[PDB]
Amino acid sequence: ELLLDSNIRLWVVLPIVIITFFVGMIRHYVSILLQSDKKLTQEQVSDSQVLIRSRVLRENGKYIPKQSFLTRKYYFNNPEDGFFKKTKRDPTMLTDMMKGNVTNVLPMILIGGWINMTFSGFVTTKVPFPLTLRFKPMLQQGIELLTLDASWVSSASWYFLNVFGLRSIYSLILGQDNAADQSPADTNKAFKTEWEALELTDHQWALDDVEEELMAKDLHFEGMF
Amino acid sequence: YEDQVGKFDWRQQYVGKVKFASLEFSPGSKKLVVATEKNVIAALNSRTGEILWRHVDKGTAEGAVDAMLLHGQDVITVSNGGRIMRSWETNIGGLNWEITLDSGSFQALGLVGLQESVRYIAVLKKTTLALHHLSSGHLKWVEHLPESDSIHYQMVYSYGSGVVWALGVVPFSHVNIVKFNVEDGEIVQQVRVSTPWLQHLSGACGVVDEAVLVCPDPSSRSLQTLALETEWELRQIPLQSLDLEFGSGFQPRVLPTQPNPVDASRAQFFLHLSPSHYALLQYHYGTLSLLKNFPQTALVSFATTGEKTVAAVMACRNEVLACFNQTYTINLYLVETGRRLLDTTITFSLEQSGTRPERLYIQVFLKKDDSVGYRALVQTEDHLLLFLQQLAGKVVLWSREESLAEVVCLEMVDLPLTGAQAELEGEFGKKADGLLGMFLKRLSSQLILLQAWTSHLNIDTLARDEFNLQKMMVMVTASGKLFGIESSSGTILWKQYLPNVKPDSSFKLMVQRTTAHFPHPPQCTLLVKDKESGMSSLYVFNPIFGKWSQVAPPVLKRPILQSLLLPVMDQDYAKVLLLIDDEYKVTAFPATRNVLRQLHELAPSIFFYLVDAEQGRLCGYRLRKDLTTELSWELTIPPEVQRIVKVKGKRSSEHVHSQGRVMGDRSVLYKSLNPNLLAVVTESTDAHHERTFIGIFLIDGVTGRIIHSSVQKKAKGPVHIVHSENWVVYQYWNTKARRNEFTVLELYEGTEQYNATAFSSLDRPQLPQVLQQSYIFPSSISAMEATITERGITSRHLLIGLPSGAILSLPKALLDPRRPEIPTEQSREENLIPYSPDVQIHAERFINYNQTVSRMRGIYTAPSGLESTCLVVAYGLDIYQTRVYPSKQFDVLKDDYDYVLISSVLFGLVFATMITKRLAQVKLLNRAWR
Ligand SMILES: CCCCCCCC/C=C\CCCCCCCC(=O)OC[C@H](COP(=O)(O)OCC[N+](C)(C)C)OC(=O)CCCCCCC/C=C\CCCCCCCC
Ligand SMILES: *[C@@H]1O[C@H](CO)[C@@H](O[C@@H]2O[C@H](CO)[C@@H](O)[C@H](O)[C@H]2NC(C)=O)[C@H](O)[C@H]1NC(C)=O
Ligand SMILES: *[C@@H]1O[C@H](CO)[C@@H](O)[C@H](O)[C@H]1NC(C)=O
Repeated sequence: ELLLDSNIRLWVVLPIVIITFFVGMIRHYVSILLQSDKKLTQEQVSDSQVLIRSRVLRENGKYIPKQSFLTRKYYFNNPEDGFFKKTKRDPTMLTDMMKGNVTNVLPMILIGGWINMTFSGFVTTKVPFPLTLRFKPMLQQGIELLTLDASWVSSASWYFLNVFGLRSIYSLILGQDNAADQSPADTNKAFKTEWEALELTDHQWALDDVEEELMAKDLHFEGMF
Repeated sequence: YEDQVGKFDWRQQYVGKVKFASLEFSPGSKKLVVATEKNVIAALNSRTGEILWRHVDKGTAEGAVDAMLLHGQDVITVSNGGRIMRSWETNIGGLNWEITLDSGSFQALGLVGLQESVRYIAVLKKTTLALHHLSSGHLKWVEHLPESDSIHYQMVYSYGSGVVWALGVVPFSHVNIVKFNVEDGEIVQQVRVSTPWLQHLSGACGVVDEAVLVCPDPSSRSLQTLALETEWELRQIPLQSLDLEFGSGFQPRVLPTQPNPVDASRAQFFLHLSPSHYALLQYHYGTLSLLKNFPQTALVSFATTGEKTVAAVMACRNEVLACFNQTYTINLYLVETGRRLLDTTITFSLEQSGTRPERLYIQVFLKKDDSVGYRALVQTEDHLLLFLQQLAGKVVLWSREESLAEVVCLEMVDLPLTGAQAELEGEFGKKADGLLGMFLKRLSSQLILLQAWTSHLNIDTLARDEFNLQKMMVMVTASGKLFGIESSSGTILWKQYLPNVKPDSSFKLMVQRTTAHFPHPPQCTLLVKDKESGMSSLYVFNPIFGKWSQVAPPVLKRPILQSLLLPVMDQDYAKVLLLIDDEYKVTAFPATRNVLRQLHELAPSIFFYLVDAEQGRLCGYRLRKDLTTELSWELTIPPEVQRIVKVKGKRSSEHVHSQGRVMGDRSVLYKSLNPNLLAVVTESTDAHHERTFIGIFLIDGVTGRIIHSSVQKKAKGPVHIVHSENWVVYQYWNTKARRNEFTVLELYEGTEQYNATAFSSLDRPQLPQVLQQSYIFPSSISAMEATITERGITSRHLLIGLPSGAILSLPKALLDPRRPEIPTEQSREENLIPYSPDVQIHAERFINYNQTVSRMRGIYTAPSGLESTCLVVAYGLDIYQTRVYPSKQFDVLKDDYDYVLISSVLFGLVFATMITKRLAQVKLLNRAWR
């Protein structure tokens, strides 16, 4: 094998892991700090909630009798009722959203570049599987060796492996669906597509056969205590 | 380089055995001027023994110092058999005048005076005499002494009388004396006397008092005398009247003095009757008197403080020949009266055994109380300089080991395992059947280590470094001296002497057992062979402590020819060593029952090759079951047109990482790794500048097949060849264009390897193809050896040894023979530099910065630990040690690591994480409550 310097472990192996871990935590906390809810006026939230009600009705109107459902239909999509017909209406926001989208990966690549400069010229760890020789130019940046086994990796790619393999740990400790990783706008068209979709939808009163499917088996009663 | 001077490298400056010395100097000048057998003229600091200015010369006999004299502040030297005479300014450290002389063998050098001051030099050659000015060296006058075609002149005398005395002899016949005059040079006078018993003048005769010639005659046990001012016939005085006698089968000597050339010699003088015997005799107008007899005294010396002469006499405390405990006392005796000085006795002890002092030069001065205070430079028999000062404390001032000037062979032996790591090799290997025992011993070791850690709240303690970067060098010196030098600090740890070793003997040092076998001591074997007799002997010693091992080496009755270090090991992990005698029998060592069985079962796979350069023959012998050799193969390079000069084979202790090399094209080209490949390089016996040639044969070591038979035309030696894993590189001189040239031979097989499981020299029917390319090196060369790493991962570099003293680190990748003359897409894919016939010697590549190693003799490269550092020992006149990083030290933390930045970012970013967590919690709570 290779008699690697022990001091490479205490200052190039562990610090990379610590930096990656706490930079991920920093990124997640900065992401939650930056997020601010955009101000919404009454009309937009009102129409969003209205289409929410329409979609949930389309989903589970089976538990509602037929006359109530077709009255819903009359109210939603019918000339005479009027609803769904008489219901319609470098920039800072683009720069802000582009910067927010950029800040999810670019800080990782900048940290990688800084690590590649700072820790250039080492052999940090041996990747325990035989990587291909054609992968040499990116795993072993800063090394002039030629016959060195491809399984030996410099600092930058070791940090990259660390940042790829630590997202699951982030989900483990930080919380479910954390933001530390590496990876309606228009209502008129929404109104029209809801119109067409709920026109295409049908009715099936799920209570037409509940009694017969209930009469078949006795009612569970144990555990009353 | 990298401007880390003195962190790892160390250089020692060594002059040779001190042939001629000069101590007479001003008391405040504190200088010694010494010219050695290594052609070196140097100045040593009196106080501490260090080089002030050193001027090396040609290694051959064409620059050998033949006679030194000192006058005032400049030292005058003669070199190349009287061909050149130089004057060196001792203060500045440079020449004052260099004058060439005419032909004729130099015989004697002396000074002359006009009336009160010395101003000219009288130099005498076998056929003439010459006078030269001190100021500029301009020739004053040259006179051909009469009849000199038959006589041999041996001495020259002059003093304030303004005349020149010349003396010549013919062995066992008459002798002649000539009087010249300094003003003109014409022959003022000439006399002849009959000396039938005389043999030679310089060794035996002398001249004392007022030019009175004194030849000691052992035939009649007397002192023949000639009052050279007026007497024309020799007179005789027996020593019986003075109670003195000569030895048997020995040549007595006579030692006069001359405090300054202008004044006449002191009347008193020494007479060396017999070895370990001296007398002080005072001649006074036709009669002589014994002043003091010194029995059992080895060496005597003379000095002058300006007005009185002082004699130093050397003898041990009590004779036991030999001496009781190598404790020698030197005593001061006045020359005016043979009375011992008071409180001037010095006493010292030579560390070694069997070594006795050979040369003694003393320097005197006046103390505060007008007492003669003296210091003595004594050179022992084993080329060791001791400076002894009168005051009792530190009786030796500076002990200099000049013997290391000429080192023949050295090897690097790893240091013993440290105490903190010794137990890691003892607990292992138990292989207990039950897991409970293994757990018990593992936990016991864990508690031991925990206790050792919690407790943390010189050859005696020598220990291996963590990187194994600090070894100890066992050095062999043609003076027959063994040294152990720690490779990190350069200090000396143990010294040993081999009695009766001739200067021309051939050595061979082999590391039979290293230090990785802690229950067993490390053991090395040195194989010496006297050239004149032919008998060879084996000395086995521990390379760490230096004491001879109790394992008695076998007595090699017959002369031996070659030796082998078989990788097979005995039960005590000692590598088997084989010797082939003159009757072509084989002697093993340690040659135990187990070794004999092991090498008898493996007998047919051991081959010797002997290269007799005198007859131009190469022979290769098998190894039969019963330890006998048979003529397996034989080749003859005819000596009438070619003489073999180098037989460099590849080093046995190296490994090759990449068997093949990537050619691009998604294909691989396989190297021809033949481990039995000789690289015999021969010169053309025709020395003409236009017809000379240099041949190189890549002869196989087993089957005798000539893989390659290149012959370079129009070239002349010397040739310096390195043979490595695959390639060979031999530098040579090109007479047609007058420029040093390299020539790289790379051996390549086909696109597919013939056999991968094993390599056999009997199963290689495909001759490997050879790739050649010749480059221009813009300077000369003195020593080459490739840098070797343990696993061969690190790139290969050639350590070119220039005459200037630097050590160029030429990358082997530059010397690739596949560098195309016209770049193509294949070359760009492989990143091959276009072929450039010129190789640069850019000063930024030197592995040493200004520690030049004058007259470099060899470069030893040791694998060391790690993978990027190779230990380098350049040995020659100076000896220099360093480390080389051919791959910029890829596996070690950089010296310029920003600890104060990494720690700062860590502990200023953990706090940042805490602060931003608090901020996130506060913002989340505020957003929830709004
Ligand atoms: C040798 C290599 C092994 C690597 C170790 C990783 C695996 C070891 C894991 C877990 C063992 C700890 C068991 C303690 C119980 C914790 C969980 C629990 O039921 O208790 C509840 C509380 C609070 O619940 P929560 O919201 O915080 O959990 C997140 C909620 N969920 C999971 C839905 C997202 O738990 C708490 O006390 C808060 C603490 C939560 C657990 C902290 C452990 C994570 C810390 C470090 C992991 C790796 C970092 C360093 C490694 C670098 C090497 C590359
Ligand atoms: C050989 O080179 C070394 C390193 O450049 C020289 O040592 C320097 O000497 C000067 C003169 O006093 C100091 O100012 C420097 O600090 C020294 N360098 C270091 C790294 O300490 C050395 O003098 C040179 N040898 C000769 C004979 O010139
Ligand atoms: C012999 O000389 C050595 C010098 O190293 C000294 O140590 C030792 O005591 C001496 N022995 C005797 C008996 O004088």
